[PDB]
Amino acid sequence: SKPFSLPILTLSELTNSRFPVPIDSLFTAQNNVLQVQCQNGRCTLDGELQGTTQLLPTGICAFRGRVTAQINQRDRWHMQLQNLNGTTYDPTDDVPAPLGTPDFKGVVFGMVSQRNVGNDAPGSTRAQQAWVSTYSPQFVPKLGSVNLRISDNDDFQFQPTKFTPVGVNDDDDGHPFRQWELPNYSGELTLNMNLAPPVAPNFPGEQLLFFRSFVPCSGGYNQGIIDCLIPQEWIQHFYQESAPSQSDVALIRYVNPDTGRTLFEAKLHRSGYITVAHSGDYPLVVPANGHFRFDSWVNQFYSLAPM
Amino acid sequence: SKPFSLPILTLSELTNSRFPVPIDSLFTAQNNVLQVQCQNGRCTLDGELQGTTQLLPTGICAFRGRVTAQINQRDRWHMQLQNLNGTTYDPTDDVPAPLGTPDFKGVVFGMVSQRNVGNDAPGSTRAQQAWVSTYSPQFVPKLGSVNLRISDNDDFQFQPTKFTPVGVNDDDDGHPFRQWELPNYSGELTLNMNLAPPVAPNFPGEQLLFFRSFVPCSGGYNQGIIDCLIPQEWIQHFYQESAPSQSDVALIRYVNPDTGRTLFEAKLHRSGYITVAHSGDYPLVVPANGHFRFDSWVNQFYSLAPM
Amino acid sequence: QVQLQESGGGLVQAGGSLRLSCTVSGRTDSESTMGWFRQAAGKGREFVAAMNWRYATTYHTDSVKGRFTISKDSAKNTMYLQMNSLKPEDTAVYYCAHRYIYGSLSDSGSYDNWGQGTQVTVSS
Amino acid sequence: QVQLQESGGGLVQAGGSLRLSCTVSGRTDSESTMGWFRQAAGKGREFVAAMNWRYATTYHTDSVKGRFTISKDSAKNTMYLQMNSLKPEDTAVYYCAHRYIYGSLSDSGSYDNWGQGTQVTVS
Repeated sequence: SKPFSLPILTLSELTNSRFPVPIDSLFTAQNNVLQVQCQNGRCTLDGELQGTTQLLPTGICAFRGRVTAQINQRDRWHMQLQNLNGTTYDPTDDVPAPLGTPDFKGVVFGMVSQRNVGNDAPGSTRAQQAWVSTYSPQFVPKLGSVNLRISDNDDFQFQPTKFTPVGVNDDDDGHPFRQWELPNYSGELTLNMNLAPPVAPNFPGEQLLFFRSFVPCSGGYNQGIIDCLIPQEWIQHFYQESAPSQSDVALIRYVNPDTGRTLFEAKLHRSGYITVAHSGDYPLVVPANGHFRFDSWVNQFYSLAPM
Repeated sequence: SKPFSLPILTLSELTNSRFPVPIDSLFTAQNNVLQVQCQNGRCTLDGELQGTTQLLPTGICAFRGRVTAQINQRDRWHMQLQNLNGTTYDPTDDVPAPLGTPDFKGVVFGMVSQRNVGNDAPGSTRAQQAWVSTYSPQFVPKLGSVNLRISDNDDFQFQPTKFTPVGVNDDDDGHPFRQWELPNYSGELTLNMNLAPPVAPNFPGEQLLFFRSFVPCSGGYNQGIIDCLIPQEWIQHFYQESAPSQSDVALIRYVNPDTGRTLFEAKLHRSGYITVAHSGDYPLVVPANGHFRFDSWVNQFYSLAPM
Repeated sequence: QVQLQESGGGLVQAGGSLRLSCTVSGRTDSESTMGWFRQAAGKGREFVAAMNWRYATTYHTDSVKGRFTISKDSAKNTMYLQMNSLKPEDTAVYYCAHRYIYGSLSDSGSYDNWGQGTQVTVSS
Repeated sequence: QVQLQESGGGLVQAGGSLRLSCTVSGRTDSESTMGWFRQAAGKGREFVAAMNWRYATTYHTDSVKGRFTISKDSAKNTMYLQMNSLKPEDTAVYYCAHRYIYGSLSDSGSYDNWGQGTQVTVS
């Protein structure tokens, strides 16, 4: 059948699949209590998107729709959501939330923009800084709406609106930025459904390997770390290719094209995440031109060379 | 043994290659004296990026560097530019400007963000709305810097800075948004060099075909039209495949995958643009699931079926 | 902080003309930006035009660009809106606004200070 | 409009404590946000801590989170900054600021009004 493959891309040629920024580095994490269950950046090796994952790098943590009402609370502006491609969002579809929805606890700062339609100054526009807190009790993207904190309540209308993210931050002391804690997609006291499954190493001495970005923050010292299991370009490539997976684990080798040598090897699991044989937190030291290349399908008995 | 091919992607699955937003529609333009010489979104069919074109959708109209000084002018804050991947920018490289630089006259609004390094509060961050006018006399990206208009002169430091674009507008009455007028990459009274070449129809009855987006604007009625010659995913695909061009013209067909039928055909020229047989401005009426499919290499005399 | 005050509104007939005035007092600088806005009953506040206070550089929206002209008095601390070829759809409370941010003159946002507005009523 | 004035700074030895005070007056509503900043000689203004005036919800940056505590005496109209385990790096002029926007408490920007500042020198 069609052979499986990776796109040939250096790290600075990769886009984070959980926030619309480039990858900065590879990082391997010590095993711990976290049950990694991100919903953006999820795609099997045979090309099945999962979670809230869609194809467009610009759709990640973006919202599209219509502002339809306001409330007298912090999260003032009620934004009825559409799908990012403009279609009507169906709250009964088997997804956790609209595709592109942020998959972490925290505040996402960026800008809202509007372009009127209809009878009231059609085609008139505006834009301003805004903030969306995935802690907000009005953050109910699964039900079809989120509420925006904006910076200028008097230059804003009940009109088609888009949110463009720029960075993240802790919200306050009691509500920190937790990249591995999912938001309550349906609001407070409700539980999530249709989730892509948790991810964990399952072989002695293996650790998850992440594509890491340091995304912008808006005050204080948060490093803005967002880790994705596979980068957006891999997801896009697997979707195009739809190559049948010949086993549960694709062996992949990080290679220096200038020398032709392999730097280290890793397990790329059929559900779309990577493990490496290493113990301890470690920012990987690798050359700038390095890239993964697909080697072969291996069985469960395969032991990774230590990295 | 890599054959030439297009990725399989609907319009709403395509990213504009001249502004970080999805494609909204396909548009064919009446033949003007218009010089189309855009510098983002330029790539030959065999995978040669040209102009200011880079691979990441998040890098389009983005800047990265360090703010080093302020001046007592409109464009106050001097931003010394790095390449978007962090490497030092080389003003003698054979490119018109750093890759990603905006390629139009207008104002680009967005947000600047900072993260200190060194001895002064390392790790502290901040972010705010900013504007970069490509009419500015201090818009000299080829030379290594642009100056920023920002919104809060007191919460800004001489620290590593990134610019995230959000939308565009006219700057003022005398300096409108003109997507087909290149900025002076080297400043006033200096001419551009290292440009991707201009494109235009070169066959009777043929017109350019654009992937069009309506990007956000910040006030007034500007429609926010940015047309690109090929979408960013085609560029990323051609770069991966680097299939040699067997002739100067690729015959491509727009197909409805549900019905298997061809909706219309077009010429995909070697330098990375599309013509169709049509007279008049026409936003194309096509089904939402449509996509192009490479059909064959044709020669110079090939006459397109009218569209 | 700037103190603003509009005047010149009234009940005119469609086809006529009107010049609104907006007085400016208080601290103003090189980036000071002066804008005109309008709001009809039950509608959103529409950005009309804006001008850099010091250099009188202007921006007008495409919706009014032919008929409405923002401008600055040659000596007084006063900005004007010349309004020609008035139509019933121009009926609204017209406001003037100030902003210490240059931004872009096309940007409708970040306006801090506002007058109380002056009513313009056009009728056929 | 909101008017602010800091107090309580001075010369102190490394290890001691201070309690800065920031009195507030003027129109203040539900989303009014009050923050502390500091600027050492020749360096950039550093965001330190912020609170929501109404509910006293707080954000502290990680460089001070163990040692400094923002708080509000709601009886009076006075914000505070409890500065413990002072080190020479804490030397700076401390400012308080008001912002009509909620934003996020972690957001260092869009602060409109400012007090004149009090000097804090750690020896």
